[PDB]
Amino acid sequence: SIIQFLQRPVLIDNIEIVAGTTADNNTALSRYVLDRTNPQKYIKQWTLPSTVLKAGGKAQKLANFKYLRCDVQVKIVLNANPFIAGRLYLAYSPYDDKVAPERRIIYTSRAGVTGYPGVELDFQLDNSVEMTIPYASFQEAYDLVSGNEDFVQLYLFTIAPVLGPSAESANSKVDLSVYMWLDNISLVIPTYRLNP
Amino acid sequence: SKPRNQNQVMPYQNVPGWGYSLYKDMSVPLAYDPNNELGDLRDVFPSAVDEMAIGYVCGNPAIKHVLTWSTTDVVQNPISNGDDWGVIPVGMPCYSKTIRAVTSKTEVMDPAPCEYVANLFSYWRATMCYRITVVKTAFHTGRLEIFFEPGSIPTVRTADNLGPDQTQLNGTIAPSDNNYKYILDLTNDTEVTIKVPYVSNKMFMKTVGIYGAHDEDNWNFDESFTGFLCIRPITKLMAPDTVSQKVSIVVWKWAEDVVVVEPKPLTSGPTQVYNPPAVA
Amino acid sequence: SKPRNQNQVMPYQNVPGWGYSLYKDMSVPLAYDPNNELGDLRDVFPSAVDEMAIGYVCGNPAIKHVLTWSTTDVVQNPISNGDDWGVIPVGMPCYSKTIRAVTSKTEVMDPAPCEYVANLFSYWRATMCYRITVVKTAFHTGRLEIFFEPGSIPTVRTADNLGPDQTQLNGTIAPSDNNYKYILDLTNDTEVTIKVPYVSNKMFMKTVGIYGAHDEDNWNFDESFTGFLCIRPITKLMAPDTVSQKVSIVVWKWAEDVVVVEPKPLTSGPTQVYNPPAVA
Amino acid sequence: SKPRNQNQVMPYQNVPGWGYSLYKDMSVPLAYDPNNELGDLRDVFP
Amino acid sequence: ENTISFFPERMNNEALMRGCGEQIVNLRPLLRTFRTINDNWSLAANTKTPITDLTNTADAEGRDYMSYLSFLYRFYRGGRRYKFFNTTPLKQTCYVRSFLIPRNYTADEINTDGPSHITYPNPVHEVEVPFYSQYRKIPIASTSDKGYDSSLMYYTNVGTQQIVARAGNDFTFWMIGTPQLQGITKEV
Amino acid sequence: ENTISFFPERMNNEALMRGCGEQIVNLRPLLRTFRTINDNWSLAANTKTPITDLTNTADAEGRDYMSYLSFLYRFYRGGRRYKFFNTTPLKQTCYVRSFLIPRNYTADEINTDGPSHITYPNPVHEVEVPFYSQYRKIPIASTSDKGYDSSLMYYTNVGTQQIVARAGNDFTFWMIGTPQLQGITKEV
Repeated sequence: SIIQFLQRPVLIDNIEIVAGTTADNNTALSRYVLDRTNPQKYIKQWTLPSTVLKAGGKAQKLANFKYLRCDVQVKIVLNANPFIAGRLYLAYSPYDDKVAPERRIIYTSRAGVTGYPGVELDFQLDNSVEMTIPYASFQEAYDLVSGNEDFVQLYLFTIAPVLGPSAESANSKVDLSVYMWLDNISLVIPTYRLNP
Repeated sequence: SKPRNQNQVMPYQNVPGWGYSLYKDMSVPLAYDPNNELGDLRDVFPSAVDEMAIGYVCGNPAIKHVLTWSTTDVVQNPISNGDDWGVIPVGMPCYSKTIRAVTSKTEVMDPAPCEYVANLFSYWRATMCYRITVVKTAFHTGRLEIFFEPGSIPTVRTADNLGPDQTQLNGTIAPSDNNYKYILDLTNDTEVTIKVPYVSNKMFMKTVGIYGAHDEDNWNFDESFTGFLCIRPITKLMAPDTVSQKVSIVVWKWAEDVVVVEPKPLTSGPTQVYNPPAVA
Repeated sequence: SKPRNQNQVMPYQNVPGWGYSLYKDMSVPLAYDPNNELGDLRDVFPSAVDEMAIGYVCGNPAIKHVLTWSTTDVVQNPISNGDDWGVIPVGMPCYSKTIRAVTSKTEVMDPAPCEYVANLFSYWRATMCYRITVVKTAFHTGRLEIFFEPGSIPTVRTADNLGPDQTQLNGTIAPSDNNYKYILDLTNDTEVTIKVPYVSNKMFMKTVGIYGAHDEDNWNFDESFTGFLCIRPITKLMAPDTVSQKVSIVVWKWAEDVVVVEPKPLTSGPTQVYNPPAVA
Repeated sequence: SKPRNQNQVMPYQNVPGWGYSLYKDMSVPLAYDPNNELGDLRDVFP
Repeated sequence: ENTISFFPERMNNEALMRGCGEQIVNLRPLLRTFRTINDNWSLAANTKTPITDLTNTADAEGRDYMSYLSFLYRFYRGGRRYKFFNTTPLKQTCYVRSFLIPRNYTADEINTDGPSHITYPNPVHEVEVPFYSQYRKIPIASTSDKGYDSSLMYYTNVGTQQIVARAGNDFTFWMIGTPQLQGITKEV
Repeated sequence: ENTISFFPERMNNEALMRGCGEQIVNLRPLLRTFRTINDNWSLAANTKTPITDLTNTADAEGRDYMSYLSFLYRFYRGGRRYKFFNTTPLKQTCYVRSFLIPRNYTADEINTDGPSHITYPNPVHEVEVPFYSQYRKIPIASTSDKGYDSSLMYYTNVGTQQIVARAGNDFTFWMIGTPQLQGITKEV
């Protein structure tokens, strides 16, 4: 019916932080993690590749297909204030939700964490960061009608607290701009069955 | 015809499993074919190599710890980190262990790959490519000294762990004037890759690092590293209240020109992970 | 002369029968000659090959079942076959088992060669060349849709067997409009060879099919097939009382580009034939 | 294929450690490599 | 004819390489391969038995290839290959011997002298019975024979227990359909 | 970037020659190498066990390479290689047998007939389990599987004790960081 399809970049989330913001988005990367009840308190998590296909608006004129193979692209941009100080790191853990807990990206040290692949993010300097997560699936291709097998989780993490003046102003803040898309795609199979 | 065996008597030994510790020559399959060769990993692992060529993994960066620097940090004193190591030793093996005690006092570690690897082996030799980088604003400013000193370390001791001694690191005892050093002037650079080769009176170095090693078993730890570095503020941090009155620094670690000796470690108890229990 | 054996000590292991599971290296004969080679089968089996080149046998046709089509068969509903599979799964392994129960409830099967073969092995991969043909007069007429859908199946369950679900196969739920399909217009053709390749998110597929598999052990059966086809009347059968008010269809089955993985099946009880006893 | 062993019956003796008094032909290592050759004594014994 | 396709000859061998180095296409090898026929067969002491007494029964069960497939053909030729593993707990001295015997002739109506093999629990017997016959081949389960072809007679010194396996040497089968198969026994 | 040095690629290999002929640079060999997994495992008598019941546990301990490193990767392929040394003091006759079994399927829901190996305390079992699987590779500790790939089932005649070792055949692991490690147990 048609030759070629959508690689359109789309947004996911936008987060904000301010100095003295004691929360899960802070307490940056506890050195050690002894108990499973004080895991590495992360900031943000994206179960991929589902959330993309779901919230990205590509479903309708992408659905009615079953098998897929693809390499996800992603990039983060920022227009935050300078007076903040700190750094972040983004990474991905395949099947972190199901493997033995001790092999999860959480329940490990910050050293092990950063050992994972990815790229870093200076609050002030790393204006536009990019990243490309390949087809980490052990499965040949990804199912859509089910969309159940997010073969990876994507975790953001904080390196150092959001550092800045003693008491911050309103524009004394950070903000984020996520964009997720795809490259290296190949779709084949028609099917009436539909992801709900 | 049935001729006769002029052949020699062929001696032997019943020895089974000869050379299982070794890496190269049989076993029993449970399949169809004895030529069961698979392939060469196409579109399975998209990388050069991740397991062999350990320079890849041992050369894989990792973060050991962060250290906070305040304008009130004394000059030419080690940037303090409590009773645990800015007083940085140099070497792969693990040194910063901690305790989960519940009276139980079981020690645990946060070893990076470059360390985790060696705790397999007995002895080691390699270059350590550290890489230090600061988190700051532009207004944050100052000078910093990194100076490397081989040999032992001025230490403090405990019945469960060790620590560094800041007193023996004042600018008066160890001036760090001629020693190998760098000065990072935050105002023009923020990241330094410090490539430290292997230098010792020993061709190789031990890999025990710290294990069962406290006030008593301290000398093994003294024997487990080639030297030690020190970070010290040379000029105070200059930071108007327009921004934070402090900054922080991060210590990436990896290695190059790496080599190991033997796969038997130097501990008294085999390798075992601290598998987090439900609760303390 | 009796010189001395400077020869090496030649190690070994007492291991007997090494590699009997394998296919390739001795035994003890009970005849005259150790060169007892026979020949190459001249005027014994008049064929290309019947045992090796299983594409021959696995590619050997066979009939699974017949299905009756009446003028009163609803359009775009699966041509019913009671509670058992026109709701046709695709895959080699056996799925349509039945029971001889006498309280005994022992299950049996009607596997064709293309199936019978695989119940040997663990995993499989192959193309299924089905071939459907109708029995009719010329006056019998109508249209028929065949549509293939990978994946799971809408099923009904029992403590002894499973079945298909017709409700989820109405034209409204599964329109079969874009999916891979054929339409057979009886008026111009009567036999269709449907070559369905192997397509999965798994390089290979399991061979358990149905065994010890009922309402409970259903997921193995769901895992044992790549997909499922469906036959549905798209236009009603048109048949004057000059002839029968119904027709029937037959489903030949064979395979091509076939392959298997391992000779251990996926059951809990070894292979065994239902050798007909005297009486029920 | 599994042909048959027309090979000879190869005799032997259980004799272990044959020729330990002698100076030349095996043992069991406890290391990684069976090619564990070291070198030729440079700047070790002048 | 009329033939269609929804779209291989290499992806098979390729996913085989990366998944399974065994590119099995011929079964004949899978006849040279062994497979257990019985778990702990027993045997009378200091006596002998025509192996048919066991074979014929397991043949009907299809527990192995050379019977499972037998239920799929009609004719064959070539030399079978049998194996006995000893597991009997207690003995003083243990000869185990093997002779030839026309297929379905009885122990009494046959000689005990001829080409034989013997061994000593070495706990194993590893014989290959050849193809000696009188027509050209053999119907796989012809109930009617006065011992057309050859087979094995077995002797042991003591009340014995054995594991047993069987295969073909050139052993080879004529094409046929296939019978119904038995599954579980879910008695209530 | 900015990089400095206080001043190698040969002194390494040189002091290696004069000190250690083993120029180890690749780990893959160190996966083909064995290492003890358990000191005197026990086993029920005249019965069988899916080796996972043991494997999975020692896997969590990282006592050996193929688990220690497993805690460092995500994916692998290739055929494992297991070894059993007998140390059980008392038996009459001792068969020890080994079959195949999908990875995490249970002894009851699986056949006992297929490619197998057997031996007789020869006190050792020295098998190599190949790589048969269904996706392309295997997540090292995917808790979710209906027996995607293959593994070993073990049978013994008597209440048995064994030393056990394991390695890889081509066995090979995807890169990851590393978890925290456990040291001494200095309870008071």
